[PDB]
Amino acid sequence: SLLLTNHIGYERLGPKKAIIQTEQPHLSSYTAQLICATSEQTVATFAVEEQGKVANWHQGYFYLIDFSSFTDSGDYFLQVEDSRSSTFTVGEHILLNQTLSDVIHYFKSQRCGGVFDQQDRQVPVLNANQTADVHGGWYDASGDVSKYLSHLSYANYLNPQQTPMVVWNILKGLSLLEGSEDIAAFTRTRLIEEALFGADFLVRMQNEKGFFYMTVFDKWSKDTAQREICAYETQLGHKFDDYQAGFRQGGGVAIAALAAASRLGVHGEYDQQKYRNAAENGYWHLKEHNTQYLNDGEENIIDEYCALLASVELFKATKETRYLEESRLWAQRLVARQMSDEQIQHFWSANQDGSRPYFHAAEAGLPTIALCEYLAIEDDSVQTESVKCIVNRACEFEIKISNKVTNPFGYPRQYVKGVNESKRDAFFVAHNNESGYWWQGENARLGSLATMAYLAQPHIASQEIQQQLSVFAQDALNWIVGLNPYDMCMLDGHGRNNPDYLPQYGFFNAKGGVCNGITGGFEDEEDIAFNPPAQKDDMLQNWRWGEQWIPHGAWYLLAIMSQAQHISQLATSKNI
Amino acid sequence: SLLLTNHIGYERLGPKKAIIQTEQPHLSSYTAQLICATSEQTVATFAVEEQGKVANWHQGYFYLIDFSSFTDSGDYFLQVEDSRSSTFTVGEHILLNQTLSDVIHYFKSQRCGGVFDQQDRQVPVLNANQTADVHGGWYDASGDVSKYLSHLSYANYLNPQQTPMVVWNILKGLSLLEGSEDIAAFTRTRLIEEALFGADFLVRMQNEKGFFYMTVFDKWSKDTAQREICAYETQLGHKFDDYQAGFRQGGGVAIAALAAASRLGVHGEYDQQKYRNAAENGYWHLKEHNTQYLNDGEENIIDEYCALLASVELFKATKETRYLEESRLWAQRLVARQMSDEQIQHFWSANQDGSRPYFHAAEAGLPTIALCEYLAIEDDSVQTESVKCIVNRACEFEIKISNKVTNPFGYPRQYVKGVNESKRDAFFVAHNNESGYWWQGENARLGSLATMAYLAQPHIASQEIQQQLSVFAQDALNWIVGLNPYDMCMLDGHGRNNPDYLPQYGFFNAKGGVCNGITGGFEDEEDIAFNPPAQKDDMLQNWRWGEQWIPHGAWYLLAIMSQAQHISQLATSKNI
Repeated sequence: SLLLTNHIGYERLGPKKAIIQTEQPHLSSYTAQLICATSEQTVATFAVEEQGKVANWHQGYFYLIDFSSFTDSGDYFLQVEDSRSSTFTVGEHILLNQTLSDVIHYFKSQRCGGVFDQQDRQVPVLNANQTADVHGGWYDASGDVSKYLSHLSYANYLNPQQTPMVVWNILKGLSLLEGSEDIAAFTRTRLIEEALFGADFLVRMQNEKGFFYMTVFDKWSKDTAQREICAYETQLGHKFDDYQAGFRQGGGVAIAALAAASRLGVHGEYDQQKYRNAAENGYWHLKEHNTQYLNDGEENIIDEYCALLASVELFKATKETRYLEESRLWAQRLVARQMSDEQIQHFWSANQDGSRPYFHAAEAGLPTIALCEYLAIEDDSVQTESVKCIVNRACEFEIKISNKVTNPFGYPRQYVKGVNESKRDAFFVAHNNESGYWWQGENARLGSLATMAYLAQPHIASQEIQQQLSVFAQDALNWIVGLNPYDMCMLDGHGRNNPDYLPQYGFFNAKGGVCNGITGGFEDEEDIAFNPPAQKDDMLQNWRWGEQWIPHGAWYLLAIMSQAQHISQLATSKNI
Repeated sequence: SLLLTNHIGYERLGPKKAIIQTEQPHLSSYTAQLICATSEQTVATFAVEEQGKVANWHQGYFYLIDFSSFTDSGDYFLQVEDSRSSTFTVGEHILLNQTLSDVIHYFKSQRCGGVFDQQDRQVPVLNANQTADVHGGWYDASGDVSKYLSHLSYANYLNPQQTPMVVWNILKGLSLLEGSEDIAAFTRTRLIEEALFGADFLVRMQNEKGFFYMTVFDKWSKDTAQREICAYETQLGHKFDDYQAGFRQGGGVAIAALAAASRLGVHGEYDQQKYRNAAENGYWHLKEHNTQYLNDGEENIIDEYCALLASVELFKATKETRYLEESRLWAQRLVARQMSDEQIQHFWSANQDGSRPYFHAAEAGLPTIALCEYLAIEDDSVQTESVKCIVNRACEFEIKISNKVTNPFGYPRQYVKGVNESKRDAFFVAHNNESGYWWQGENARLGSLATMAYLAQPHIASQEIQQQLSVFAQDALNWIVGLNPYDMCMLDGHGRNNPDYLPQYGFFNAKGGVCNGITGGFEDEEDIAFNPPAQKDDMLQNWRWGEQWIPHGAWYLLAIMSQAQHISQLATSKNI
């Protein structure tokens, strides 16, 4: 019997949930006591609600305790009969205060250096008989010194935004807490530094033709001789020469990141003008050439939300009306990806007809964030309204697909499809997809969905739906930092049961970093897995759960800065 | 009632100690059970030995449990009647396996960057009407972005080896575990990278005249406008233009570090030849000019052990017999600092006559390490012997001064003297010294003493004294990672009760870093303190305990690599 909570803590004025997990079909007590950890006095009591089994999860029965109504600061634990939770804090900006600084140090620790960075001033561009200086940036994973704008391009619908997403997220977070006392001056300095570090690397990843390079890849060998600018395919990592980044292949966010970087009062190795020019050129190049870079030739949802971000940020920096038009273009095109069908109302589709739904292990909350970026730069009241409620429909879709089955954790559910299978709602991404191998923990996805939920809130009409989003987001954050079937905080250096990756080969997870996380089960996708016994030692498989990967950290970092902004915003409204 | 242990763990074949701390003058049970944490079965039982009060420490009564004889791997906790310890691991290379990687990431996270590093390519050299490019290196502390070879030069006997010590320690550790499978290949790569990063900075800190600059100082303002190459005095930080580093003022270790760096198969921004030349020139410059740079004019013990390191490393790299002569010179001069008196036999003296003993909050184990560096490069049997037993006498002095009063923790004790006070043995450094303000936690000192104890072991005759040193060293490591009156692991990100510095102003302690630590009490030096109530919020005082500082981490890192080498060495001897 486990009494699962957020290992770190809860917002004083926010949703507070705990889950009893046990094999008992019923309990002998249905009162929980919240006990002050210092004095050991019971400060409040709460009902325990039966939830039952979840899908085909092997952990047993789940019981909800809702302590949201408790609003006193301090350190506490929960207790029912058999079981006791670990000690959590209740207070303002708790995940911000406790965890942001360690995530920054995480990024700084993961910066490219030494024999890798030196080689990266002289990297072979595959089948081009030349060399590029692409030093800087971060290593991608705890087991990968390669540097990515994206990958999995050959699968078409899987493209994760990587290095530029890190840069965008920090800049976005910076702008959300700009002028607030939520973070300190030196924290701002440090975040600016980390953003500019990646910004300079994006500059270097741009060819003179205008396109950005997709990957600096080493075939996971850590051998500097094997570092080549390329694209790659399958799990075996066959290198090919289609290294030009499409909008969906890192290209779009690269533009957005550089554009956002250009608005700052200070700069990196390159100046604001250089960031701006690299952005503009990258954009119009892709306007011209995008479809030649995309493996299937067809632009999808990913192309559209990335391009939206690009064009929005470009408008903010240049103030040129043609970028507002580009934004209008990309918005309306993205809006058209929202479709209904037999099973679901108002989902996101990957392709044109809805035959393949959008589900993304890294950035599933990006469609709505991109649309909300547009709605902030759009000027007249009447133009916005067709998007304003497509936002509302998307938000409500997340909530409803997550309420469609038994879901005590509030794990954000999704509409998935395998190759040669029919569409289904699920907790986790489909294992049999267009990659032929690729699926992993979804901590970045959850960070993006939490971010989405916080950032869509000004554009939501109903106060009812707003507070459902506050629950939705907290649920996603709770999962990442311990409130999950595995009682595992996935942020390294905080809470407990931190997973390592492969320490026996010197691939250690780094303090402040977030690993992949929990998946659908390996044999049964309705089951749940984290290093399951049969795959745990299989080195071809064990990267899916325990390995860190920069999107996770970046998305978590944006999520907590988004959260902090939303919390500040509520307390601001309360005074007037 | 607390049952204090090492928060992380113990070597399977090593000293295993626990301490009950309570206000009870006697117990009701004097058997401890060691209980397997997984099964909760008692695996062995042990006697509890009364130790009593310690000095004037306010924590009460201490009881020893010695479980050294238990030699089975796994996770365990201790229990006696009232109290239960937290869960620790027993196994091979435990502090190495668990903590090294996080300390490296600590150093990488603390590298100079952004607005500070950019300014550091154009730093004002005080009263010199010019500018230096001294970019690179690490920030000194969690509340200080300044970069130091040393400081406190005006006090003469207090000079800590800082940035070059970091570089030396990593290189030393690298060489200790070279050819062993104790660390992984990628860990070696990462350590080499971190060493070379500081090596390049040392090159840049050398003037064309030959001397190294002492400090890049900002008056603790974090304002880049105030960054000036200088030296400084008092707590108020008055900047003066005596920035040339004497042997004792960072100069000597800088030479040693660069010399050691020059032996590596790979290099940083500068090559092996450039490291070597910078070392040679720095040395002979100080041979010529040292006494003009030292505030009092007189060379002391610190000058001699630093110079010894310099000349030894120079001999190893160049193979020139004149450096063996310099080593012989510095050795014999250092040996002469070992003096007896009324109170103590065979202490280390700071000045010539013994009127001021050597006690160092940062590097007290350096005299013996330096001598042991000499004994490894010296060729004929007869030359070494006068030093060989001066080593033995120094080791035995540490042990005996630490046994002179009640000392359950095995905290390394020292011979101290205040200004206008007579000499005394103590646990902690004297508060009223030649600085007029400066004293702090001694975690680096303990790391160096542990290192000393491990590295002096081949040069110790008696097997009896060797195993006392194994106890001595482990005692020092145990203190740093939780076995202390405060139940506080001082390595951030590990064990529990990690202290922060000043998070409300954005001065956060970083994962993988070691803070200052525990001191003598503020009003009573026979008492003990860590953020005591009266000074805790005093911002002029609270830096002494909770602030991180790079020597601590570097010395801890060398200590655990030294430990790992010693452990490997024992298991190697057992087969033959």
